[PDB]
Amino acid sequence: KQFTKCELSQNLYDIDGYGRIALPELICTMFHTSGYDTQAIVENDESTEYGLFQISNALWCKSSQSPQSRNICDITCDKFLDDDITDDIMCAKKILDIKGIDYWIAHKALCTEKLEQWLCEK
Ligand SMILES: [Ca+2]
Repeated sequence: KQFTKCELSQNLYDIDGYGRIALPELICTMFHTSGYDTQAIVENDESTEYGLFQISNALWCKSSQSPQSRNICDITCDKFLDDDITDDIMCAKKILDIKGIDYWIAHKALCTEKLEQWLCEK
């Protein structure tokens, strides 16, 4: 499932100021990250990143591809490919708590200027 900008900001409302992050900032980031597609799958070196949040199996979830993964979010990477982004969000919170938003390269890159384009309400 692909989200529209507003449908997502909607579902992620209670994330604003979460860890001193700005919603628009985070929306901007997801856009460049997966284009808001829940089924986004990206193979990197050996490893892969999954879902809207493109959370890596090198460290965050468990995949047969990287048995040695620390599986910090303690979940199978397959859970990041369904139409329920709840679990995804819990993993995302975990990343934010431990790593920070710089886990996502698009942040520093393009989402710290004109986050205007990233607001919705109507
Ligand atoms: Ca999910």
